[PDB]
Amino acid sequence: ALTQPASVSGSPGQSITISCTRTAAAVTSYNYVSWYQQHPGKAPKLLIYEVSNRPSGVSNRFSGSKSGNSASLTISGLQPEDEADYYCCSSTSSTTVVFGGGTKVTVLGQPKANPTVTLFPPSSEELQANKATLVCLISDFYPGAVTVAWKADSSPVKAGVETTTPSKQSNNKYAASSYLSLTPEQWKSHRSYSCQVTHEGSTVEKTVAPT
Amino acid sequence: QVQLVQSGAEVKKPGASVKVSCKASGYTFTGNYVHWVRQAPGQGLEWMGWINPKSDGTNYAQKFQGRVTMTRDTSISTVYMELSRLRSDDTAVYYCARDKGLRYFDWLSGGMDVWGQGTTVTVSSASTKGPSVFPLAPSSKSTSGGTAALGCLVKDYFPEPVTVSWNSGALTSGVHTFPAVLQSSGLYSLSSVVTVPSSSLGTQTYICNVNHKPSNTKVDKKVEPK
Repeated sequence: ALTQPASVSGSPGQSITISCTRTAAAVTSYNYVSWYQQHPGKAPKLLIYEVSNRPSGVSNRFSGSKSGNSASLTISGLQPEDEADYYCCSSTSSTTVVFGGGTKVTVLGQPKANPTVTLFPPSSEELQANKATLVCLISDFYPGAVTVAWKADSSPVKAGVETTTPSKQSNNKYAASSYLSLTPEQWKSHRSYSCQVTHEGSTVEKTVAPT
Repeated sequence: QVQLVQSGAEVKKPGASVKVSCKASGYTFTGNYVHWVRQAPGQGLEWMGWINPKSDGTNYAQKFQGRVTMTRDTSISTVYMELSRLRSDDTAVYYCARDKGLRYFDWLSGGMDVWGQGTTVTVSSASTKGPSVFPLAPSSKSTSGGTAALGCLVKDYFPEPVTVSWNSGALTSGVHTFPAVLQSSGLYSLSSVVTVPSSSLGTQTYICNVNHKPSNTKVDKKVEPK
């Protein structure tokens, strides 16, 4: 069992260090340490092997060290693309491998970014299937938290709502989606529907209509 | 180019077994150990074991001893991981990953250089259900700053994952496939949106290619203005 901090953060251009430590309620001869970077939705990428060595094409901003029952990765000149999860891994004299629990790196100082909101009405094909879904897609916001409220005309609607957690985009901003399920009758019986997104105390609200 | 290509995602009932394959190309199979490493949703990497295709030797994590085996078929450069008596908490993406080998010994290192693309295994009694796909047409309401947003709604499927490409993978600029919602019904839905120049809409066709491997179903949908 190898312990890593859950989170580490630094400002752009700084150095940060991620630890990888044996819990000591154990006893296993750990030998060769490797480190991995994993961006959202991607496979892990080897950054360091045999404690301190970089594969071809890996930035020299990554360095690896080991002392006794702990190893560490230092990232210098921190860049936005370094936001990712990092894992240590060690082989043992028994030819087993053990991963640490992972550390998420945050780059501090990123500015507020207002959400882009795209609202689609039901498609003709879905209405022909006797269903209706309004699709509210929320993207490019920072920090990564929003709340969503739906309206039929001017009245709140809470039934038939399904909203995702926020997810980290490749550009380090965040995305979420919200879906409102209606019957065709309901969709047609109102003048419009709205998806209202609240982010950091300000709203962006989009409206669609059958007519 | 060294590559590892894994078999497709599937759902398996609790108590069943799953066998995932990993086909190696671009190198002589027997020269490197291959590990299996899994990752439950939102969790960390967990080593399962390795196989040495040259010797047929293996090692497995204590947690899985007696419930996992790893095998290899050299004639087709493929390794396998079979996990039996599946638990709900065996739900995970399973990766195969090649060991780069120690620089100075013909021996494993735990340094894993080339990774397969992963296989999503969902352990659930719920049955597979392929999605319905609907177009999300561009409109003046989805248009701003010279670009228009159009997409596809991928509705009511189980289990994860679904992939969406656009124009058979030729179009990647401005594609945003949003993570799925897990609805109260227990089915997933997702949307994929491509943001394109509005001036392109009269001469460029847009087709979303939706793949739900757990149901072995692919659907292509044309997305046009209405």
